[PDB]
Formats: sequence, C-alpha cells, structure tokens
Amino acid sequence: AQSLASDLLPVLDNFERALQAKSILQGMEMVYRSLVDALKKEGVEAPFDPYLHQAVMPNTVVEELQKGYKLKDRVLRPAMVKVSQ
Amino acid sequence: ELAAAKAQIAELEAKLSEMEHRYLRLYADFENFRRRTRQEMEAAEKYRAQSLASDLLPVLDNFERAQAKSILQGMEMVYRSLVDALKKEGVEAIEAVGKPFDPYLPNTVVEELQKGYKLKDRVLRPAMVK
Amino acid sequence: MSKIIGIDLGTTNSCVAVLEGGEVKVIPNPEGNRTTPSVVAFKNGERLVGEVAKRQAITNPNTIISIKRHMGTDYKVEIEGKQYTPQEISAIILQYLKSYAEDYLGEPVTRAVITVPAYFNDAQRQATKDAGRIAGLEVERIINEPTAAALAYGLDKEEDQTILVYDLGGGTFDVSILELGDGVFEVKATAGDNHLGGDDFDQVIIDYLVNQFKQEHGIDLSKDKMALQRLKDAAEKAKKELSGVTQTQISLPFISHLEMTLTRAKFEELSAHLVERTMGPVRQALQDAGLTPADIDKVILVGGSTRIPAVQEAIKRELGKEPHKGVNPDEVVAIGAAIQGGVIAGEVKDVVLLDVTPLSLGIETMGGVFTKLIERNTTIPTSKSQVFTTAADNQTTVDIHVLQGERPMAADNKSLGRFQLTGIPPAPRGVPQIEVTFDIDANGIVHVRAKDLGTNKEQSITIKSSSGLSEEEIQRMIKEAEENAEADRKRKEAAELRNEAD
Amino acid sequence: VVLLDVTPLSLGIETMGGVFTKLIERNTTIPTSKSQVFTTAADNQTTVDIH
Amino acid sequence: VVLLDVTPLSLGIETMGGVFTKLIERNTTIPTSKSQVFTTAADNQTTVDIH
Amino acid sequence: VLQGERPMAADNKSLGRFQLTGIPPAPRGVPQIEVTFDIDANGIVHVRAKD
Amino acid sequence: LGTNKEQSITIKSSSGLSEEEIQRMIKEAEENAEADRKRKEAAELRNEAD
Repeated sequence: AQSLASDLLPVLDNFERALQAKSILQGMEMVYRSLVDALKKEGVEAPFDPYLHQAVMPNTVVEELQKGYKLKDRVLRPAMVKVSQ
Repeated sequence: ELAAAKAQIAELEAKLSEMEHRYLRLYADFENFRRRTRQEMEAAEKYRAQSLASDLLPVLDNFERAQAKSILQGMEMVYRSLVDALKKEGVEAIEAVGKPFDPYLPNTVVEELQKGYKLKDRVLRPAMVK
Repeated sequence: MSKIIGIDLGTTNSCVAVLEGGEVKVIPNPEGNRTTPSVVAFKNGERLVGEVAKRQAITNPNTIISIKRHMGTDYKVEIEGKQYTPQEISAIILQYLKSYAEDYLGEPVTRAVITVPAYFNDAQRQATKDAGRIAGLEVERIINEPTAAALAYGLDKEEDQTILVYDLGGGTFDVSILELGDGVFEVKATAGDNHLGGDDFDQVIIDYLVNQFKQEHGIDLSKDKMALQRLKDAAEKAKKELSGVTQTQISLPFISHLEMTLTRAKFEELSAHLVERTMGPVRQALQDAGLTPADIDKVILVGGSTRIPAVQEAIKRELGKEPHKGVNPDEVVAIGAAIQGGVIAGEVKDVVLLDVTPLSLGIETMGGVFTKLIERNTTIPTSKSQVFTTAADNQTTVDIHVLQGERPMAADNKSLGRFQLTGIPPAPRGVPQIEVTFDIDANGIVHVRAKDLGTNKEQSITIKSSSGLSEEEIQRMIKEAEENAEADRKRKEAAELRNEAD
Repeated sequence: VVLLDVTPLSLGIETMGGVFTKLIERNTTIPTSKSQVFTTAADNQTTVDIH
Repeated sequence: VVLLDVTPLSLGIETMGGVFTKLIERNTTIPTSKSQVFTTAADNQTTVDIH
Repeated sequence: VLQGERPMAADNKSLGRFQLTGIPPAPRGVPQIEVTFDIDANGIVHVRAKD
Repeated sequence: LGTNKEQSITIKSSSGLSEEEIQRMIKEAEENAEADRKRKEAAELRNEAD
C-alpha cells in the first residue's frame, strides 16, 4: 500500500506547504489535516544520514525543504532539506 | 568387466533418459509456478489499500467540498493529483448521475452529497444522495 | 555450485542482474530503486554507497560522480587520509553490489561478469576484470555493453549478418556497428555524443517552460530549486507521456501556479533538433564500416531515454525498417552480461517444448458434474492427484469417468475414460478413500490411477491420443465454453445435495 | 464419487534429537485430531520448542 | 454409544525366512478387506505355502 | 457404567458416569471407541474410555 | 500434564504450498527414500549418555 503514500506525497506536501476571504483557510482543519491521521492509521510517521535530508545545497541537518515520510520501515518518495555546511 | 563396460554404458545412457526426464518434469513445475503466483499477487494488490482509501475519504471530502482567489487556484494540483493519485490504483468515485442509481452502489439521481470512494470491484462507503 | 552474476557499470547507468530458470532477471537494490546508481562517498570509519551516498554528495566532502572517464587512466584522486584510484573506489562499487546481490539471492555469486564499452582496448577492459576482482567478485569474462545486449537478446541462431546498436547513457549517447562471424562477435564501428541524453531532454522541457512563464507573468523560474525540482519531475512525466501518449497536460499548480496542456509536436519540434546530433554519430559509423544504411541484417534501441518516438520517427525514414523493442531497454546491459554467464558455467541446448496443457481435466462427480484437477495451459510433464469417497453407503464398486474441457458438464464435455473398480469394503458413504493420480507425462499419452487406500487394490488406465486432432477444433471448443456463458444452471444439481436423507 | 479432503501432506513436529516425526499421516480426512506425548530433552529442561 | 465388531486380534501370514507379517492390523473394524504382494521364497520356487 | 443383571438401564445400579469429548465429527459407527474395564484383587474397578 | 500449562498456537494454512509443491516433495521422498539413513541421529542417541 505505500504506493499511494509516495505518489500522493507531492499533492500532500503541496497542501502541506500552503498552511474577507481570510476565514476560508480555516476550512483547512480537515482536508490537509485529516489526511495526516487518516494516512497515519496505516502506520505513517514523517541523525540525518544516507540521503535522509535530501540536500539542495556543522555535521547537522538544517531545516526541511519538501518533507517526506517512512511507510513505517520503508521508503517510497524522498524528502527535501538544506544543510548548514 | 569386458561387457560390464557395456553394462555401465547402459547404466549411464539409462541415467540419460532418466536424467533428462528428471529435468523436464522440473521445467514443468518451474514454469508452472507463474500462472498461480501472478494471480496470487493480483488479488494481493487489488484490495488492501482499502484502509488508506476509506480513511482518505474524509480529507478528500473537504478537498472535494470546501483576495485569496489565487489561493483557491492553487488547489489545482492538490485535488488534481489527489483524485489523480486515486487513479493508477483505481479507486474511483460513484458515476451514475441521474439514472436508475443502484441503491447499494421517477427515481432518478437529483444530486450527491458525499463524493465516491471505490477500489476495484467492491463498495467502500456510500454517498448520501438526493 | 554458483550462478555467474551480471554487473554493468554505465556511469550513472548501472545494474547487477541474474538468471533463475529459463527467464532473464533484473535485480532490485536496497533502495526501492529497480536500479541504484554509480557514484559514492566515505566518512569516518564507515562507507556510504549508491542513491544513499549520492544525496549526502551536495551535503558532504565525499562524492565521486561518473568515474567512467578515469577507468584505464593514470588518474588519482586526493581524498581524506589516503589519495585514491579508480580501482579501489570501484572495488567498493561492487563490494556494495556484492552485499546487495547477496541480500537478494542468498545463493552467493562469487563468479561474475561485466559490461564495458565496445571501443575499449587492452588497458581499461583489463581494468574491468581487475577491479571486478578487487571487490572480491571474480570475473569469468568481460563482455562489452553493445555485444552484451546484442546477446541479451542474442544473434547465434541466425546467419552471418550486420548491425548497429543504440546506446543511450544518462546524458551520454553512443552506437556501435557490429557483424556476425557465424558464432563470433567483433564490434566494427563506434560513434555518439559525450553529453546528450535524457536529463538534457528534461532541461529543454524546464527551459521552454521557464522561458514561457517569464513570457507571461514576467517572473523568472530557475532561482528556485523545489520549484525546479517540481519542474524536473513533472517535465520528465510529460516527456515519457509524449512518448507513449497522443495528448498531454501538466498539473504543476500551487507554484507560487502553472497549469498547461502539454503538447507533443511542440515538444517534438522542441526535441527534433538533437535527433540530427545522432544521425551524425550514426552515419559516421556508416562510413567507419563503409557499408551504407542499406547493408545491415538487424538493428536495435538501447538506453534509458530511448523510449520516446523521436529517434524512431528519425529512423523508420532513415534505415527502412523498425527496431527490435523486445527488451526493457533501461536495464538491458545487466542481464546481457549474465546470458552467456549461464551459457558457460551452466545449462546447455534448450527445446523448452510441450510447455502447455490442451485442456482442464477432471472427472465425473455426482452423476457427471465435472471437477477439475488439471487446468489448461499446464506444463505437460506433470501429474496431480486427488481422492474422492463414496457416492452412497455401501458402494460395492466405483466406476470412473473423466472429462476434458471447461464447461462443468458431462456430455457438454468430451468423454475421455470409462473404467471401473471393485471389491471396495462395505461401509458408510463418504468414508472409504479412492485415489486418482492423473499422471501426465511430457509426451502426450496420459496415465491415470484410482486405488482404494485400505484395499491397496488399484485400477488405472493408459489412454492413447488425448487429442488425435487439430488446433482449430480445440480452440473452437475453448471458444465454446465462453460462448455458452452460464450453462451453470446445473447449480440445479448443486442443490441435488437433496441426496442427503436424514 | 465426491470430495472431502485428504490433508494432502502429512504433518508433524520436529521431534527431539532433530528428526521429523509425523503426527498425522498423509492422506487422512476431513478434520480429525491426533494427540501424542513426548518428554524432557535432557536433565531438568525448563522449556520446549515445537516446530 | 453402540459397539462395532473389531477383529479382536490382527491377522496375517508368515513371510519368508521367517517372520510374521501383519495384514489386517488389530483393532480394525467390521467387515474389511486388505491386500499385499510378495514374491518367490527362492530361485524359481517350486510352490508357495501360505500359513 | 452399570452393575446388576438386568437387561434395562433403569433396573440396574448406577455406579458412575462420565463423558468423553473431542472426537472428530464424522459419521455414525465410523469412529472407534475403546472402553476397558479392569478389576483388581480388591473388588475395585477402573474404567477407561479411549478414542 | 501435571501442572496443566496450556500454551499453544494455531497455524493459518497459508505458507504451506499445495499446488505442485506437495506432488513434488513427495516424489522427492521416493527418489531420496534411502533418506532412512536418518537413523544416524537415532544412533545419536549417543549424547543421551546425559
């Protein structure tokens, strides 16, 4: 099943980076929130080592560029990060 | 000894037939495995994301349901690649649209409240429908 | 013993493959990747290799990137704690490839074989067998990439001939013209481009894309690398689509958002320029050999990015005919390496015939209801066995009637055998056990046994023809089962379990 | 003729000493039961595997 | 419960050289039947005794 | 278990009763069940019932 | 027996292969039946010397 969790992580990190019309972004309690727990009931959890923070461009990892999740002891699509060199 | 030479010769030719046979029955069993296995993994991956799917039917219930007009244009690749990522797998929605409208799936479908979730010859969760 | 394991290194294209049984196999890596690639690193006391080494590469001192350029050279890298050579670094390429082929098979491969360039000579193509054994995995020979996939497919049934390959590297192009020595391969001509390929294709997508977005909103693209990553990926998509599909679009939106309807002939007139940067290498071969485009017996499509119709619409109107696509070109070097790998240390001449079963075979239940043991399509040298029991209490004897076909019915099927068996002990129905091994040889006369257990009294039959007849006659019936499409109404005799009286 | 089912392959437990010992001979029947005993491996065993 | 005739003892023949072979093992059942095969007690044995 | 001379249960001494379970479900009269009575020199008697 | 301790499993009939795999590994038993050699470990009753 991790297949819907990798190929769906582009749209999921797409809504994940987007967190009068001012009150219409509150309706985001559900769509890009609910998918977290509903994609965490299959067992999905989101030292950097071995490509783990995918480095656009000491020894520690800096922040998260486009994040990613282990399927619970698997990997399908990677995660963007930046290193303090 | 003399024709015991011929004797073992026999023995070995015999184990030739015997051997090749021992093989072709093998080729049989080997190649045979495939039909079975192929179909076994078929049924393996038609279902079993059903949990992912009917769990995900609430968050694509507000991404199918719920100044900032540019911020609403952005939802383009979100609910574009999230009914799109329900695709290569095959859990569709319910498409009848004003028909007989199978009640487990005058008397025409007027509207539909909950957007469909169905993966490969089964029923996940129904829509509350007009 | 051990099977001789393929490993190709193509500098950003690389694989270690094998052969199990009668089907050629492309291994999986430790990464989810169908293939993990050629480049690596190090750190304190601990090595890091592959797709796991390579994104710690723009983040850490140690990354080697496409070392193909230094094989067979006096090239020496200065690196932490000891300077290093192409050999010792490649020893680890294949040390990791060793642990990985091991953590796939469990039956180790010590003996192994490599995929090199057809252009190479005594210096570097020795460097292959040498560094091949540096990691610890011995080389029983070193193929060349082109003669390799040539024999992945294989040419030796066929006659004295001529050919030209297509290598598409990862951003490199090549083609090597070859001939048959009636059992011998000698690569004749060589050509291609040092940088051209798939990534470049992706960058014409990213380029006209970014340029067009500056064409609308005036706002430039390439300053931004999650955006540009978004670009590389989505544009790769549209690419391989343009290959297969007739129409496209790209949903890249919530950009900062571009939603376009991705075109094919615009991507083609986009890409129809470097397709003649190829025709150059190609015809340069046509002269290196001397024989015109009209001199060849077969020709082929290789590489990762070769899956688009661009080059193939440049060829169908170039050399007169279509390519052999009978591969999955992306990994096509790897398996090739091992083909002879198992032609040497392993199996010899192969019929692999009567690999199929005429029909589903079963026998006479409940007055003719037909149950299968043998299905159709089944490799012939086999036999399956099943044991029924008593029709009714005190069956003093049991007759056996067997069918061939699909339709679950008696004379809706072909009567095969009828023979009976007697002496059974008297006692409650269902209890006593009678076995029938359908014993199907390879050659087509089928033996079939039924014998009590508690008796050990046994009657079996040796049939004769099983067919006696032709293809159309059978398939007309294989059609016939379908054609009937529910004569299953005999679930009517399925409720004839009325037979039970209690 | 008819069905039931024979348990097409005979089952057992690794016995002690590292051998196979059938508890249910091959072609038997619709569900049945067998029971047998066996005992301590070597002096004062605390624990016993069943494979 | 009711009782069924058992073959209170198990029968057979002597087998050459010489030994008791079981044919219908002991607690067997009401009527039953069983069979087996062996061969000549010697090189082209004249005749075969069944005891 | 009953003790008397009389051909009907009712008319005899009921010494004791017990049951046995688990026998494979399967047709009447088919399963074997072996009850043995054993009497010691005392007049005390044990009964065992064993599938 | 005497301490009445009931720990036990249930097999799911899953892993065991009955398609071919049986009608194979029996004939294995026929080819290889001299596997009676087994008695070796029977003889290994040796270490039963305690």
